[PDB]
Amino acid sequence: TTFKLIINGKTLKGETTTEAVDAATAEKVLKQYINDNGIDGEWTYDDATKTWTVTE
Repeated sequence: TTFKLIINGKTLKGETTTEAVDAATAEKVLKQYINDNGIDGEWTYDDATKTWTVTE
């Protein structure tokens, strides 16, 4: 199973997944990826397939 996150930036968007012990550890690395796009605001987890979110 791989974690997933969708970029909800006003100009930058898309999706991304990572592999780690838990989504908590991955999400920290996914935040670092968001640090480059500059799209950090409010994230949301989903029990569907361990996905995530990040709206600017």
